Amino acid sequence: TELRDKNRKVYSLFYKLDVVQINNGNNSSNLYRLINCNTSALTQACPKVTFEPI
Amino acid sequence: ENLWVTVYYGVPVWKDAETTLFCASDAKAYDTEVHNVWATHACVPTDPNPQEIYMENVTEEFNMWKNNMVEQMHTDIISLWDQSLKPCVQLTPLCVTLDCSYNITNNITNSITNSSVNMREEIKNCSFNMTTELRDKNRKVYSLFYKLDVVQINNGNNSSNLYRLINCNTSALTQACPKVTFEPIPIRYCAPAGYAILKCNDKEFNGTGLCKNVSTVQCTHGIRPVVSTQLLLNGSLAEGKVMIRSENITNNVKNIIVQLNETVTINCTRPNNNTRKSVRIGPGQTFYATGDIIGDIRQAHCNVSGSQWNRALHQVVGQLREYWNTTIIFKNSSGGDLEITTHSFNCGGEFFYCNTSGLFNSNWTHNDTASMKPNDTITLPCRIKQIINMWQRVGQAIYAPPIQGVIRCESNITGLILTRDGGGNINESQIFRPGGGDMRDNWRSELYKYKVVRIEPLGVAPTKAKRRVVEGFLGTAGSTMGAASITLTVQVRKLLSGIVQQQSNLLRAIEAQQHLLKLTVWGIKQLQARVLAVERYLRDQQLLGIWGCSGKLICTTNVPWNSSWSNKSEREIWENMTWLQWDKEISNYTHIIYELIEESQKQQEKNEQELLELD
Amino acid sequence: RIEPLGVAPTKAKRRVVEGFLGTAGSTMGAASITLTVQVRKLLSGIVQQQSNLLRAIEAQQHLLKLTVWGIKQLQARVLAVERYLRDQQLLGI
Amino acid sequence: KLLSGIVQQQSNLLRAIEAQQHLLKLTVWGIKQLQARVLAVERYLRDQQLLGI
Ligand SMILES: *[C@@H]1O[C@H](CO)[C@@H](O[C@@H]2O[C@H](CO)[C@@H](O[C@@H]3O[C@H](CO[C@H]4O[C@H](CO)[C@@H](O)[C@H](O)[C@@H]4O)[C@@H](O)[C@H](O[C@H]4O[C@H](CO)[C@@H](O)[C@H](O)[C@@H]4O)[C@@H]3O)[C@H](O)[C@H]2NC(C)=O)[C@H](O)[C@H]1NC(C)=O
Ligand SMILES: *[C@@H]1O[C@H](CO)[C@@H](O[C@@H]2O[C@H](CO)[C@@H](O[C@@H]3O[C@H](CO)[C@@H](O)[C@H](O)[C@@H]3O)[C@H](O)[C@H]2NC(C)=O)[C@H](O)[C@H]1NC(C)=O
Ligand SMILES: *[C@@H]1O[C@H](CO)[C@@H](O[C@@H]2O[C@H](CO)[C@@H](O[C@@H]3O[C@H](CO)[C@@H](O)[C@H](O)[C@@H]3O)[C@H](O)[C@H]2NC(C)=O)[C@H](O)[C@H]1NC(C)=O
Ligand SMILES: *[C@@H]1O[C@H](CO[C@@H]2O[C@@H](C)[C@@H](O)[C@@H](O)[C@@H]2O)[C@@H](O[C@@H]2O[C@H](CO)[C@@H](O)[C@H](O)[C@H]2NC(C)=O)[C@H](O)[C@H]1NC(C)=O
Ligand SMILES: *[C@@H]1O[C@H](CO)[C@@H](O[C@@H]2O[C@H](CO)[C@@H](O)[C@H](O)[C@H]2NC(C)=O)[C@H](O)[C@H]1NC(C)=O
Ligand SMILES: *[C@@H]1O[C@H](CO)[C@@H](O[C@@H]2O[C@H](CO)[C@@H](O)[C@H](O)[C@H]2NC(C)=O)[C@H](O)[C@H]1NC(C)=O
Ligand SMILES: *[C@@H]1O[C@H](CO)[C@@H](O[C@@H]2O[C@H](CO)[C@@H](O)[C@H](O)[C@H]2NC(C)=O)[C@H](O)[C@H]1NC(C)=O
Ligand SMILES: *[C@@H]1O[C@H](CO)[C@@H](O)[C@H](O)[C@H]1NC(C)=O
Ligand SMILES: *[C@@H]1O[C@H](CO)[C@@H](O)[C@H](O)[C@H]1NC(C)=O
Ligand SMILES: *[C@@H]1O[C@H](CO)[C@@H](O)[C@H](O)[C@H]1NC(C)=O
Ligand SMILES: *[C@@H]1O[C@H](CO)[C@@H](O)[C@H](O)[C@H]1NC(C)=O
Ligand SMILES: *[C@@H]1O[C@H](CO)[C@@H](O)[C@H](O)[C@H]1NC(C)=O
Ligand SMILES: *[C@@H]1O[C@H](CO)[C@@H](O)[C@H](O)[C@H]1NC(C)=O
Ligand SMILES: *[C@@H]1O[C@H](CO)[C@@H](O)[C@H](O)[C@H]1NC(C)=O
Ligand SMILES: *[C@@H]1O[C@H](CO)[C@@H](O)[C@H](O)[C@H]1NC(C)=O
Ligand SMILES: *[C@@H]1O[C@H](CO)[C@@H](O)[C@H](O)[C@H]1NC(C)=O
Ligand SMILES: *[C@@H]1O[C@H](CO)[C@@H](O)[C@H](O)[C@H]1NC(C)=O
Ligand SMILES: *[C@@H]1O[C@H](CO)[C@@H](O)[C@H](O)[C@H]1NC(C)=O
Ligand SMILES: *[C@@H]1O[C@H](CO)[C@@H](O)[C@H](O)[C@H]1NC(C)=O
Ligand SMILES: *[C@@H]1O[C@H](CO)[C@@H](O)[C@H](O)[C@H]1NC(C)=O
Ligand SMILES: *[C@@H]1O[C@H](CO)[C@@H](O)[C@H](O)[C@H]1NC(C)=O
Ligand SMILES: *[C@@H]1O[C@H](CO)[C@@H](O)[C@H](O)[C@H]1NC(C)=O
Ligand SMILES: *[C@@H]1O[C@H](CO)[C@@H](O)[C@H](O)[C@H]1NC(C)=O
Ligand SMILES: *[C@@H]1O[C@H](CO)[C@@H](O)[C@H](O)[C@H]1NC(C)=O
Ligand SMILES: *[C@@H]1O[C@H](CO)[C@@H](O)[C@H](O)[C@H]1NC(C)=O
Ligand SMILES: *[C@@H]1O[C@H](CO)[C@@H](O)[C@H](O)[C@H]1NC(C)=O
Ligand SMILES: *[C@@H]1O[C@H](CO)[C@@H](O)[C@H](O)[C@H]1NC(C)=O
Repeated sequence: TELRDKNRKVYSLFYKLDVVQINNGNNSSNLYRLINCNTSALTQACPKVTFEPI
Repeated sequence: ENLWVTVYYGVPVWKDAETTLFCASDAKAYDTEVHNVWATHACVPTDPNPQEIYMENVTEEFNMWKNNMVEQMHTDIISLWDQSLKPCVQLTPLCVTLDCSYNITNNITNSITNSSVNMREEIKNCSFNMTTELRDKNRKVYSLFYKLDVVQINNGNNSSNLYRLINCNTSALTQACPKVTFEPIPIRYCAPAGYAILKCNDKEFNGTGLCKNVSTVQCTHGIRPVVSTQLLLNGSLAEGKVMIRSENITNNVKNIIVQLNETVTINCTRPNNNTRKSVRIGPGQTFYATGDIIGDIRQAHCNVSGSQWNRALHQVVGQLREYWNTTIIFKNSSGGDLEITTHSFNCGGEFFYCNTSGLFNSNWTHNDTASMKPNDTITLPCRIKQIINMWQRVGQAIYAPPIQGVIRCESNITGLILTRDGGGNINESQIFRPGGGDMRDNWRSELYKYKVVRIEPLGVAPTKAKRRVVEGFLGTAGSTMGAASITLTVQVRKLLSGIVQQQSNLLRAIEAQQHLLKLTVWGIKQLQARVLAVERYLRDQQLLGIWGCSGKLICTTNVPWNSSWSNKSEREIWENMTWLQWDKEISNYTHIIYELIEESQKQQEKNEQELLELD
Repeated sequence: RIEPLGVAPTKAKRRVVEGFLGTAGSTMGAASITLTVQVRKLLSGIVQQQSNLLRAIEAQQHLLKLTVWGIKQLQARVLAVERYLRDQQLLGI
Repeated sequence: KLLSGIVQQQSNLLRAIEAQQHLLKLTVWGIKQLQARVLAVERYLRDQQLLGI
C-alpha cells in the first residue's frame, strides 16, 4: 500500500506471452514469472509521453 | 549636400534585452567557509567596484511585471534546491504505521495564551520501527514529532495511535541535508558583455511607465529572496514615499504590491530548546530525528510591536487614498492554501508560519488617530511545519531537521501584498486582505528599478566626409551626436568587459569545503551566454572586415544616401536626436543600407593603378 | 562539407616594395564576383541560433533536461567558429 | 602555432563513443576541456580585438 508495511491483495489482468509458469507446473495453477524480470529490470513507460512519430 | 553614409561603432544605444543573468554575492558569503548556506555556490564573486554610472536627460520605458528576471531566478533557485536535495538521505522507510502519545511527562501543556492552539499543541512522542544497518535486523525507537507532520488514519474507528504522513501517500520524501541551512544572502545578478542593468532612481516613479533618471549598472543590488508569504522580509524600502502598485487597479484579482518606508521588529520565538538523535537506518544513511526536548515545552508563540506598526499603517493608509478621501476596509484571509491562509516563511530551515492574527483588526477610515491611540503589543500564535511543497513541486519532499537550541526569529517588514475582494461593492467601499500565493510578486517588487538592457553599438549617419575612390560606461549622451565620437575608446572598452567577469570565477570544481558534481543549467547556460556574446562580436567584426571597416570605427561609404528619407538638416540631426530618433527613422531602410554597403563597396573595387607611381 | 578556400593562377599580383550556394553552375570568372553570397552565410550561425528560445522551458515547467543534443550542438558551434577563426588568422598572417 | 588548438581537437573523435559502447558519459572532464578551449580562444580573440583597436 501507500504505507510501508501495509499490503493489499489487488487483482488485474496480464497478457499470455508476458509471463511463463514456474516451479515445475505439470498440471495446476502454479505461479508465473515475468519473461524479462529474471533477465533484466522493468519500469513504467511514463504514459503521459506518447510514442507517436513526428 | 552630398549625403555620404558613415558607419560608427561603440555608440551608446539602449534597447530591450532578453538574455541570461549570472549569480554573484559579496565576499562575506564566500569567506564563511561553508560548503553552501543556501546560495554559496561557486558563482562568480562580485567585482571590487561594480560601476553605477548616472545618466540624465534621457528617457526609457518600464514594465516590471513583464520582466524575465524572476523567471530565471526562481528556476535557478529550484535547480540549486534540487542539487542540495541530492546528497540528502531518503526517508521512504519512515512511512510505516506508527503509534504516538499526545500527553507526555512535561509540565506545561496550556500556556497563558489561548488562540485555538493550546489543545492543538502539535507535540506528541511517538515510537516507530526502523531497519538496522543490516538487512533483516530492525528495531523500534522513539522520538518527538508534531501533529502537522502526519494525520490520524481514518480507515479505522479513530486514531488509536495510528497515523500516516500527509506527503508520503502523495510522493516520496527525503531529508533537507542539515549541514545546508536555509538563510538568505545578498544575491547580485550580473549581465554579460553587450548587456547591462538600468535603474531608475526616481522615487515617485511607479512600477511601470517612463523614467528619466537613468543609472547604468553591471550587477544588481544584493537581493535577499526570503521565502515569505503575505509579507516581504529584509527587502528594500520605498524611501521618501510608500510605493503602491498593481497589474490592474480596476481588477480586484490582481495583487496589490506594496513597498513600505520603514521596518518594525517581529519577535517570533520557540523558547523551549530542541534536540537531535542520529539513528543509523541503513549502510551509511542516518536520520536525525528530533530527540527528547529538555525543559517545559512552552508553546511556540510570537509578538509584534504594534506601536510602530500603527505609524506604518498610518503612512500606508495615507498612501492608500488612490481615488478616495476616507474609505477603506481591512479583512483577513477567509481560507485557501496554507501559504495564503497564514503568513508563511522559514527561519533557519524550520518552516515558521507565524500567524497574520492582528492584521485585519484595523480600520483607518474616518479618524486615523483612533487607530494610533491603542498601542497594542500584539501577542499571537506562530506555528512550525517540517515539510512543504515548494512552488507546488509535489515530488521528493524536504524534511526540516532539528535546529538545536532556543529558537528566536526576527524579521523586518517592508511590504504587504494585499488583494481586493471581488465579492463587494465597487465605489461604496474598498476591502483589502493579505494574499501570499505568488512568490514571484515579492521578488519582482525589488526589481521595478532594475531592467535588463541591450547594447547595440552599431550606428549610421549621413555626413559630407568620404574616403578616397579608386576610379563613462554608457553615460554622457542625453542629447549628443558629436560627443559619441569622443567616447569611442571608453565605451568600446566597457562593451567587452566579459573577460573581467570570467577572470574572477574560481570554478575549478569546488570552492569552500566539498561538493558533488552540482553542474547544472546555471553554469552551462552561463558558458552558452559567453559563447553567444562572442559569436555576436565575431559576426560584428566579420561585417566590419567585409566593409573594410575593421581598422577603425569611423568608416565612410561609396554610395550616397538616397532621397527617400524625409528632409532634415544635418545640424538638427546632430543636436536633437541623441543617435536614437535617427535610428527610429531608418529602421526599415537599415537592411537596404547594409546590402548596399556590402555589395557595391566590394564588387565595384578595381584591381590596381599603373599610370603614375613612385617607380 | 564546404571548403570556401579556392586558388587559381592568374596575372594579378599585389604591389611589391622594391541564393544559399547557387548562382554559379559552371563559372570561374563570373564565380569570382559572387563570393559574398557564400561568405555572408558562412559565419551566420546566429541566424539558426536566434530561433532557439531555450531560456529554461517552453510550456509550463521542465527539469534540467540538457543532454547530448544541446551540448553537441554547442560543441559544433564552437568548432565551426574555430575553423573560421583559424582561417581569418591565416588571412591576417 | 598560437591559436592552433584545432590540431589538438581534430583527433578527438568524440562522436558519441569510441571503444565498444558507453552511456552518455560526459562529465566535468569534457565540459571543462571545452571551457578551457573557449577561454584560450577568447583570450587571443580579445588580444586581436585590441590589435584592431
Ligand atoms: C493522502 O491522505 C490525505 C488524507 O487522507 C489526503 O488529503 C485529503 O483527504 C481528505 C479526506 O480523505 C480528502 O477529502 C476531503 O474531504 C473534506 C471533508 O472531509 C469529510 O468528508 C470526506 C468525504 O468527502 C470523508 O472521507 C472525511 O472523513 C470527512 O468526513 C472535503 O471538505 C474536501 O473537499 C472540499 O474541501 C476542500 C478544502 O476546502 C476544497 O478544496 C474542495 O474543493 C471541496 O470543496 C475533500 O473532499 C481530500 O480530497 C484529500 N486531499 C486531496 C488534495 O485530495 C491526500 O489527498 C492523500 N494523498 C493523495 C495523493 O490522495
Ligand atoms: C490567526 O489569527 C486569527 C485571528 O485571531 C484567527 O482567525 C479567527 O480568530 C477569531 C478570533 O475571534 C476566532 O473566533 C473566536 O474563536 C473562539 C474559539 O472558537 C471563540 O470562543 C470566539 O467567540 C471567536 O468565535 C476564529 O475561530 C479564528 N479563525 C479560525 C479559523 O479559527 C486564525 O485562526 C489564526 N490562525 C492561526 C493559524 O493561528
Ligand atoms: C534579515 O537579516 C538579519 C541580519 O542578517 C537576519 O538576522 C539573523 O537572525 C538569526 C536569528 O533570528 C541569527 O541566527 C543566529 O545565527 C548565528 C550564526 O552563527 C548562530 O550561531 C545562532 O545560533 C543563530 O542561529 C542570524 O545570525 C542573524 N543574522 C544573519 C543571518 O546575518 C534575519 O534573519 C534576516 N531576515 C530573515 C527573514 O531571515
Ligand atoms: C499476501 O500474501 C500472503 C501469502 O500468500 C502467498 O503470497 C502471495 C503474494 C500470493 O502469491 C499467494 O498466492 C501466496 O499463497 C497472503 O496469505 C496470508 O498472509 C498472512 C500474512 O503473512 C498470513 O497471516 C496468512 O496465514 C496467509 N494466508 C494464506 C492462506 O496464505 C496474504 O493474504 C496476502 N495479502 C493480502 C492482503 O491478502
Ligand atoms: C477570518 O476572520 C473571520 C472573522 O471575520 C473568522 O470567522 C470566524 O471563523 C470561525 C472558524 O473557526 C467561526 O467559528 C466563527 O463563527 C467565524 N466568525 C465570523 C464573525 O465570521 C475566520 O475564522 C478568520 N479566518 C482566518 C483564517 O483567520
Ligand atoms: C530613391 O528614392 C526614389 C524616390 O523615393 C526612388 O524612386 C523610385 O523610382 C522608381 C523607378 O525606377 C519608381 O518606380 C518608384 O515609384 C520611385 N519611388 C517612389 C517612392 O516613387 C528610387 O528608386 C530610390 N533609389 C534607391 C537606390 O533606393
Ligand atoms: C518600418 O516598417 C514597419 C512595418 O509596418 C512600420 O510599422 C508601422 O508603422 C506605422 C507608423 O510608422 C504604424 O501606424 C503601424 O501600426 C506600424 N505597423 C504595425 C504592424 O504596427 C514602421 O513604422 C516603419 N518604420 C519606419 C521608420 O519607416
Ligand atoms: C529466465 O527465465 C526465462 C524464462 O524461463 C529463461 O530465459 C530462463 O528460465 C531464465 N534465464 C536463465 C539465464 O536461466
Ligand atoms: C511545574 O513547575 C512549577 C514551578 O514553575 C512547580 O511548582 C510544579 O510542581 C511543576 N509541575 C510538574 C508536574 O513538574
Ligand atoms: C481565550 O478564550 C476566551 C474565550 O474562549 C477568549 O475570550 C480569550 O480572548 C482567549 N484568549 C486570548 C489570549 O485570546
Ligand atoms: C467503529 O466502532 C464500531 C463499534 O466498535 C464498529 O461497529 C464500527 O464498524 C467501527 N467503524 C469502522 C470500522 O469504520
Ligand atoms: C539620479 O541618479 C543619480 C545617480 O548618481 C543620483 O545622484 C540622483 O540623486 C538621481 N536623481 C533623482 C531625481 O533620482
Ligand atoms: C504608473 O504611472 C503612470 C504615469 O507615470 C500611469 O500611466 C500608470 O497607469 C501607472 N500604473 C498603474 C498600474 O496605474
Ligand atoms: C531592517 O530595517 C532596518 C531599518 O529599520 C535596517 O537597518 C536593517 O538593515 C533591515 N534589515 C535587513 C536589511 O536585513
Ligand atoms: C513614510 O512614508 C511617507 C509616505 O509614504 C513618507 O512621506 C515618509 O518620508 C516615510 N518615512 C520615512 C522615509 O521615514
Ligand atoms: C484593467 O481592467 C479593467 C477591467 O477590470 C479593464 O477595463 C481595463 O482595460 C484594464 N486595463 C489594463 C491596462 O489592463
Ligand atoms: C523584539 O522587540 C523589541 C523591539 O520592539 C526588541 O527586544 C528586539 O528588537 C526584538 N527582537 C527580535 C525581533 O528578535
Ligand atoms: C512579547 O515579545 C517579547 C519579546 O520576544 C516576548 O519575550 C514576550 O513573551 C512576548 N509576549 C508577551 C509580552 O505577552
Ligand atoms: C480627507 O479626509 C480627511 C478627514 O478625515 C481630511 O482631514 C483630509 O483633509 C481629506 N483630504 C483630502 C480631501 O485630500
Ligand atoms: C472596522 O472593523 C470594526 C470591527 O473590527 C468595525 O466595528 C468597524 O465598523 C470597521 N470600520 C470600517 C470603516 O470598516
Ligand atoms: C473624525 O472625528 C471627528 C470627531 O472627533 C469627526 O468630526 C470627523 O467627521 C471624523 N472624520 C471623518 C472622516 O468622519
Ligand atoms: C499610545 O501612544 C501614544 C504615543 O504616541 C499616546 O499619545 C497615546 O495616549 C497612547 N494610547 C494609549 C491608549 O495608551
Ligand atoms: C536547552 O536549552 C538551553 C538554553 O538555556 C541550551 O543552552 C541547551 O543547549 C539546550 N539543550 C540542547 C540543545 O540539547
Ligand atoms: C456610488 O455609485 C452610485 C452609482 O453607481 C452612486 O449612486 C453613489 O452615490 C456612489 N457613492 C457615493 C458615495 O457617492
Ligand atoms: C543634459 O545636460 C544638458 C543640460 O540639461 C543638456 O543641454 C544636454 O543636452 C543633456 N544631455 C547630456 C549632457 O548628455
Ligand atoms: C535641441 O536641444 C537644445 C538643447 O537641449 C535646445 O537648445 C534646442 O532648442 C533644441 N532644438 C530643437 C528641439 O529643435
Ligand atoms: C551549367 O552548365 C551548362 C552547360 O555548360 C550551362 O549551359 C549552364 O549555364 C550552367 N549553369 C547553370 C545550370 O547554372
